Amino acid sequence: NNTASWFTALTQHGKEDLKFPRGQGVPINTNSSPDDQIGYYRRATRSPRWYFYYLGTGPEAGLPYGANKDGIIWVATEGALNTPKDHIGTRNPANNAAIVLQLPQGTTLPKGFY
Amino acid sequence: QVHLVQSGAEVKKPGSSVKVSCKASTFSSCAISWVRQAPGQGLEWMGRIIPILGIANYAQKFQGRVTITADKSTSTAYMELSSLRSEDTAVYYCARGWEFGSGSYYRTDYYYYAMDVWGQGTTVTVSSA
Amino acid sequence: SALTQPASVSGSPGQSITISCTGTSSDVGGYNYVSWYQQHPGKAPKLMIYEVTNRPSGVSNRFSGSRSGNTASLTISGLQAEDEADYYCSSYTSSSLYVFGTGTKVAVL
Repeated sequence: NNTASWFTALTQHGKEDLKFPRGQGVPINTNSSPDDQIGYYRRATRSPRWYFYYLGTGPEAGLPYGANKDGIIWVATEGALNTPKDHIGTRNPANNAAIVLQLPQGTTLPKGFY
Repeated sequence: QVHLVQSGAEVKKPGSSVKVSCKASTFSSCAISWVRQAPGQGLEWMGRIIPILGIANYAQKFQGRVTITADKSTSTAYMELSSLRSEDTAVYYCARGWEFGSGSYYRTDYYYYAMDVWGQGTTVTVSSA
Repeated sequence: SALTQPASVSGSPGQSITISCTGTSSDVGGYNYVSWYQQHPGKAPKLMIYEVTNRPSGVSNRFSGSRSGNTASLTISGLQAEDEADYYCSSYTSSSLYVFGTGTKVAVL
């Protein structure tokens, strides 16, 4: 319970599975440099929920960008360097609080999300 | 648009070698691959090369007699196939691609691990008569 | 590894058909780098699909890609006689290589 996602949950009220066209779907962080803005989404084990983790961190830190696994969908920004994002790591709820999902400006809004 | 030219047709005998070229009309971090196709048969991937790095990966079926090399200064890449035999009669292609691997991203929309441009096609035949 | 493809494919022109491309867990169902190529008889291969679904610019939306399990499927819609050519699938491998399919030749009635 010492490890968590930096971002809030994305509850899925609809029946349609979550999807994102290329580029969109990456929450924005002012602390993050344009190189660091690269990671994945993991479906919450136990409605389904999705958590964003940076590349090389989180429950699937060992997966390289582009792997196929059910529950894992990959997103990345432009100019994002392919490195382990160890300098961001994950979130400790004891020392830091969860950050509201920071969607980019005028992004896609699939069914069920307002 | 970037196109690829190659070395002309060749007619060699078994036991000798062959060195084809593949010139591009970007030779930075480019995955250059050579593919084969026996007449009436399917495609068969052979090798890869990143020129500025020099690391070349080969398919295990061809690992041992094919060799891929790059000339980054001239923007040309060579391929050296030795120990030629009858079953190696096929049409040989070269193609330029891009791979992400451990480099920086570019909204260039590079098509990663897919070869987007192809050469015209070099026909290598080996005979006895 | 090995990539299994249907040898031949055909249908009434103007219609659509799904062409399969099967492999193992570490070449098609492990990575998202499945590709598709067209090769006219006598002409060099040409690209239509680079990522599993992504289509390069200058290619009509009549071509679209998809993947299920370890079996990707190419779906040509509104097939014309101008598409008469070979169709091959390729994908990245955990061995950091490329593997092609056995080949699917086409014919329009």
